[PDB]
Amino acid sequence: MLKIILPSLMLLPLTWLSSPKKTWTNVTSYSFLISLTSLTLLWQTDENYKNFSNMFSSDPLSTPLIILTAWLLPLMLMASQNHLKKDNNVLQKLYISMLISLQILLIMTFSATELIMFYILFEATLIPTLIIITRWGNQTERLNAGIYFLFYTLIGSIPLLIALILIQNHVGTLNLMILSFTTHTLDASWSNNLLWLACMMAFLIKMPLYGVHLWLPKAHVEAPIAGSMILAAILLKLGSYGMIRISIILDPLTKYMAYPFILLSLWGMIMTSSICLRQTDLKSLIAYSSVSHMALVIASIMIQTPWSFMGATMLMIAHGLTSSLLFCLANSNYERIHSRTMIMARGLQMVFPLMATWWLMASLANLALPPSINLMGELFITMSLFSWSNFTIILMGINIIITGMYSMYMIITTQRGKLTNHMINLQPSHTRELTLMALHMIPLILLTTSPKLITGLTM
Amino acid sequence: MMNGRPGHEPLKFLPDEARSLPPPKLNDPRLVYMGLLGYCTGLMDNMLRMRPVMRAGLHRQLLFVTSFVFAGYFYLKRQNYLYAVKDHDMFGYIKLHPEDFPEKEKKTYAEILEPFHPVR
Amino acid sequence: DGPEKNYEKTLAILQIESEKAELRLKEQEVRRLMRARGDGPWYQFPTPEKEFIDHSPKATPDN
Amino acid sequence: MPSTFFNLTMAFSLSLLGTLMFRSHLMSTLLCLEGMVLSLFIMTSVTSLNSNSMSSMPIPITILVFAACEAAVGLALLVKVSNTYGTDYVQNLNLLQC
Amino acid sequence: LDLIWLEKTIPKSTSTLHTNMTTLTTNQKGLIKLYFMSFLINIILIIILYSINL
Amino acid sequence: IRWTYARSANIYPNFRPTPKNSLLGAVAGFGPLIFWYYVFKTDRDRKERLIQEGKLDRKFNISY
Amino acid sequence: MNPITLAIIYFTIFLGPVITMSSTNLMLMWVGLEFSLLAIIPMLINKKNPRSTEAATKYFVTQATASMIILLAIVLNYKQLGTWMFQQQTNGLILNMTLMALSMKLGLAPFHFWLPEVTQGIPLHMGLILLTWQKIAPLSILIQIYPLLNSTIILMLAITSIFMGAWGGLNQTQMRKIMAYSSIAHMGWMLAILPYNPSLTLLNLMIYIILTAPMFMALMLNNSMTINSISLLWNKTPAMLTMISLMLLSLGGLPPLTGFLPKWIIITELMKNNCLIMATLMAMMALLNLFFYTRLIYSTSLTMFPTNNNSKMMTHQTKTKPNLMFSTLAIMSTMTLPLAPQLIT
Amino acid sequence: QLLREHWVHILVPAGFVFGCYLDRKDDEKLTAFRNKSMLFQRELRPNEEVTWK
Amino acid sequence: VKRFFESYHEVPDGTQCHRKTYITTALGGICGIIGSAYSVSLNPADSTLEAVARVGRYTFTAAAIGAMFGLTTCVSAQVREKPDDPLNYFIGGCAGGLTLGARTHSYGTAAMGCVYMGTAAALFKIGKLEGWELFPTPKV
Ligand SMILES: CCCCCCCCCCCCCCCCCC(=O)OC[C@H](COP(=O)([O-])OCC[N+](C)(C)C)OC(=O)CCCCCCCCCCCCCCCCC
Ligand SMILES: CCCCCCCCCCCCCCCCCC(=O)OC[C@H](COP(=O)(O)OCCN)OC(=O)CCCCCCCCCCCCCCCCC
Ligand SMILES: CCCCCCCCCCCCCCCCCC(=O)OC[C@H](COP(=O)(O)OCCN)OC(=O)CCCCCCCCCCCCCCCCC
Repeated sequence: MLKIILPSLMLLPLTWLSSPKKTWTNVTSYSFLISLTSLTLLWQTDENYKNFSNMFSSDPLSTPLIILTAWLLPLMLMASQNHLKKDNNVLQKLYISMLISLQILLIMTFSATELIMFYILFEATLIPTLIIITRWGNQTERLNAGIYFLFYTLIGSIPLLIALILIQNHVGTLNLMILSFTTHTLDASWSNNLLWLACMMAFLIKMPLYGVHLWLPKAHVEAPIAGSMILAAILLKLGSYGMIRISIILDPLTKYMAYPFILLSLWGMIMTSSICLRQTDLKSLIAYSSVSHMALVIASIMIQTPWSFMGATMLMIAHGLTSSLLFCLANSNYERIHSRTMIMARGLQMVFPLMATWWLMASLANLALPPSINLMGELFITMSLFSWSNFTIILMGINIIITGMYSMYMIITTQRGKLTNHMINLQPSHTRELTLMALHMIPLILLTTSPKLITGLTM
Repeated sequence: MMNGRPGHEPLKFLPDEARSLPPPKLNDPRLVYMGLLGYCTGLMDNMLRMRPVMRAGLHRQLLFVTSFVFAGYFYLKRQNYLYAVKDHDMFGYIKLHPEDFPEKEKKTYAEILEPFHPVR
Repeated sequence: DGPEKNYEKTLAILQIESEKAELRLKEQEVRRLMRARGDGPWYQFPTPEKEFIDHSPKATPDN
Repeated sequence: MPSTFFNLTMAFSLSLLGTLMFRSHLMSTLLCLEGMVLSLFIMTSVTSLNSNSMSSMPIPITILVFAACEAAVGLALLVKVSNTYGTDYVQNLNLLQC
Repeated sequence: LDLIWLEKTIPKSTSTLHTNMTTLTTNQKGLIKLYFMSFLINIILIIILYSINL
Repeated sequence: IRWTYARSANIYPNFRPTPKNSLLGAVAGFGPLIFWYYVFKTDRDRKERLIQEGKLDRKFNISY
Repeated sequence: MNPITLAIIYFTIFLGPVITMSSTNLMLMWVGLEFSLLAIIPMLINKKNPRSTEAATKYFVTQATASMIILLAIVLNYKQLGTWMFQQQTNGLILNMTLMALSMKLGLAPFHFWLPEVTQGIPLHMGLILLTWQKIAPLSILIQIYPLLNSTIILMLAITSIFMGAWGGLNQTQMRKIMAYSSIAHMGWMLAILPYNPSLTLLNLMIYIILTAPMFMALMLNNSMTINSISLLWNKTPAMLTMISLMLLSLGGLPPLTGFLPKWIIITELMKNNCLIMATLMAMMALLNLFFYTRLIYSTSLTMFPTNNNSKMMTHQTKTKPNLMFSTLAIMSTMTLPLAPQLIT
Repeated sequence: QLLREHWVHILVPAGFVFGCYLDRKDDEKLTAFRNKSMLFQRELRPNEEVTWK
Repeated sequence: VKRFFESYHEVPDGTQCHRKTYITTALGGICGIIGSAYSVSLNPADSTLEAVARVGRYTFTAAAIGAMFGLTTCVSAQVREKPDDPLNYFIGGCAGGLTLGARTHSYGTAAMGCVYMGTAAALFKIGKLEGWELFPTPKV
């Protein structure tokens, strides 16, 4: 794991020592090489998990998240290159440093084998996202968005810290593999119910429920493109990863203690898809779509079926890729027009043909299309939920119908129709942003071609 | 909590029993990180005084790194002594009071009946 | 290298973590017993010193 | 001796109540402080004389020295307060609340 | 829901509670007579707590 | 711009709690949750009772 | 001033806590406390403004009353046992009076009301000297009587100090009052962990001191008094901003800054002693502390408040920042979390 | 120092080499149960020092 | 009064509702007296009559909160026959919060008091059920 962490650590001296005319080139190229290096722990021949160190470990669950983070860092650099062109060199290098530190801390978080170290790196990732959102956001409400994001996360995470220290004082180790082996059943008391709530609510805040979710649209609207990318593609999945990790020591009482959150997830995915239907902001629409998909992930992890876990992992990776792609496309239009109003730019398929192709493919990934890991994850989540109770299929069907409706509504209202001819400042395309869309979409095709990698722990 | 132990000479940084312990290898992550902190201290001092960040004050940066490594080495040796003597006192107390720390026999997974909770 | 290297490394890591957990529980029990009845090296609260008691004969015999 | 020590403890309690309950006069507060000091001196002297602790007999002299030092500092601060305002009123010195 | 009532329930109500409580806490005048009266009340409460718990 | 601002950032500054909207928010935020709670709870209790009494058989359900 | 009386006053300021922490007689601890108070008063009233006079008066009467209660406790102990130290079998009333009076010396709630008042209206270096150096001698006396303390009164004082400090720092806009309420909250944490581990309150005291020394140094550099005054720091000293933000986050207790370590280890020890309710409440109010720190960070670092015309002349001139003191303490107070087993003792 | 100028291109490769070295050092650090597992526990071969390095 | 607050728990819930209501009302009255003393010390009234009025108002408000809490908790334990259950204490704490809101004349204060005080009372019932040691003597 150190062979991946240390080059990413040395990215920062490269960033601060590179010439100002070569900084973006050097950091982007070496971060691509670091992702290529991070591809090496897919070499999983045996069923044994790759335990490199006494503190670092690999997993069929942790590996796709690490590879996605290492892949997404150069994509964030490419996306954030254009909107920092009229900026001080020190500020540009500081922004690149924030992105690189996010990548380092997230790789360490996913590869950490101890829950307390996972918590430390969890809040360590909480810091530079706040700095990015507040310092480089565009509108006034970035400060409110940062406050909401930070303190939703912290009020979630403090009972998680209390619960982790309780578990460490009880069993003596707080190591994931020792807990997984000598896990102990809980005697179903009110203290154990509160312990379950304390160790769940941090991750239930971090990936959005129907309740606490109000920080996500604010942060996504007010964040720059790299911040939206890192949030919607890694941090919600970080909450899901934490839930999958910590659910193993709560064996007997999850089967009744998970009831309110399953209902909250299903009805909330319906309501957030409805908001996507009647939403006037493109980034808000993508954010609420992310809430709906993560609600599906919450329901699968709560019902704790092998099909549910596999579908949860597939939906995690697929949703990260397609949400980053949608955010990048919306950011390209926003860099053209300097407004996120959805109804204002309408006939963009006329002037941007292949960007419209990327829009069409991104929306076909957003809805569940059967040659895609999106439909793979959503379909196996549906199968596990219907096994859990047959009446969940009604909520699933309503969610799928509204999902198709808001995705095709997005395509029709922002690409098709008569072109708003008054918008003179529609530059043709940047090879950079077309490359950005291609680097989002081609991994979706490859993971569709071989979905055994995205299958998680259970099979 | 360990200040009242027998043989505790007061305000002694490193007693002779610490001489029984292996010292840090002088290139271990604690001391390398201490040197890195000293280097970052020098760089931050240059940036705050509005000098070139690394081109200026090489003697200051050298003194910072050297002092951080020196103090970190001696403090690390003291902490190794403290942890070692804590483990020694704990093991001695265990050996002194065996009736309060029974060697509990665990049985195999063939007599214990763990309840099974199906996840239908 | 092969599956045996990762297998044995995992076994060594598990042994280290299990011994550390056992020692942490032992440390908790030892500290609790010592503070409950201070008889080991730890939690030795002080006491007025013997070496400042005057044992010389006094002006009054009844001392 | 226990009755007298109870009376001295109650005298200290009364002087403490006087110190805590202000009546418009920093000088009266300092007077209550020195009443507390006098009560402590009498308590220490009576205890040392009863226990024949001639080795601990310098303790009342030490507390008297440090008490007069603090009374000196309080009188100097009262002089500065009077130079600032001219009335020496604890309710008049109140402008640090904001 | 998402623009009125979840907002009114969790974050805005928490912020309103804490700003009301910080106004109530920092509503002090700079009168050391009042401060020492409060200190006397603290001493009385500590004495009563000792006499009750014992 | 005015339409977008009125639809987005003006609603909570111009929201006033009334008993009507309090009742509406309570029913719209809790009634579906309680309804689907009782639906799933009754269905799962019936399924668990059938499995425990043996009247429900999994014919070829191997992977759930 | 005058160098001779500067030497006398500063030596007595040093000598007070040294006598208190190195003396085994309660009387000599009390005369050390008296030394500290009487020596620090002329350093407080030095600018000879009405605010300085008021702050000196308030500080004097508060510390004099608290020291008189301390001396009452010492004399009552001497009456009961004949010794000059609370050995093991003293009266709980005597011990509770000692704790209450030392709490009023320290300045934690509900005895906290004078501390933002005194810290306001006093120059920044004297506020630093107060909020760091004056809190070691009463803490030394409290550590000396490590058992035989009332855990109930300790936990009540700790929880109310953390609550009131969080609320006060949330309300205040004056930087010195913000620092005073931060002091109240951190003293609440130290007092909370006091009866279970003296090492952890010593560690939290050291972390707090090395965290708020460079905060006061950075305030002292530009003589910044208010939130607006610290907000126009991007024009005055733009290199300060990252260290200011990191130290404010470390005071908030965010991982992976080393200010997370004292709260983390105190919560760990309280879990070991089964005080989950107190630990949870303390952690939530620490989140409130982090909120007012983060508002400060928004003002000074992550946004750029408007500046005025004369800051051009300020940029024309040259400055001076203390070597070996600011940068060293800032680095050791931000990036020393992986040395946590070495820091705990 | 014959090439000079853009010297910074060895920083990330140096970090990668050092990371591989640290992984090798951790493998040498663990070293327990070299052939002591119940699963493999094979003979040491006529010409072989250790099973894995 | 330590034996008084222990005599609160000498009988199980749903028994001696009058005794439990009286004990909780006394506890609330003590808390209101302490709070009123702090209020009239820190923020003085314009005259002694207003000070006495504020003390009486605060004491009666806290006594009403305690009385309604104890009464509703014991009534719930009576009407559904399971005393060791935290939902009775949650209902009672919500009733106490509603009493607070009625005294303060604010439905928002009523709702927030209901939620917070019900959570606190349920946590207290769980603590008394499963032996949570508030203010523990140092052991480790
Ligand atoms: C962001 C989400 C916030 C809301 C949900 C948070 C979780 C809700 C349920 C858990 C209770 C509250 C958190 C407790 C954390 C520790 C849990 C734990 O260790 O439990 C086992 C412990 C019990 O320890 P135990 O299990 O060792 O008990 C001994 C048991 N025997 C004897 C059988 C071995 O639970 C507690 O101690 C709970 C005490 C809580 C006291 C503080 C409550 C504060 C207020 C509650 C809400 C706080 C968050 C919201 C703040 C406001 C936000 C707007
Ligand atoms: C793992 C975590 C990932 C997280 C995100 C990572 C992003 C960065 C990625 C960097 C590169 C990693 C690539 C990972 C995928 C590799 C795909 C691959 O080569 O898979 C192997 C597969 C043959 O392997 P095999 O064992 O036969 O497959 C399983 C059979 N039991 O090979 C093949 O089958 C050949 C594949 C290449 C040949 C071209 C395929 C063209 C497919 C056209 C599809 C058209 C329809 C698309 C419809 C889309 C609708 C939305
Ligand atoms: C359905 C699910 C239910 C379960 C989950 C419940 C919990 C969900 C998570 C918590 C809720 C979100 C909290 C964070 C967001 C709210 C805070 C906020 O944004 O406050 C803003 C406001 C200041 O506004 P400002 O921007 O300064 O003003 C305009 C320009 N000056 O700020 C203020 O006015 C003051 C803000 C104070 C700081 C708030 C955050 C800290 C909260 C501490 C909690 C303490 C708990 C214990 C309390 C005592 C015991 C009851």
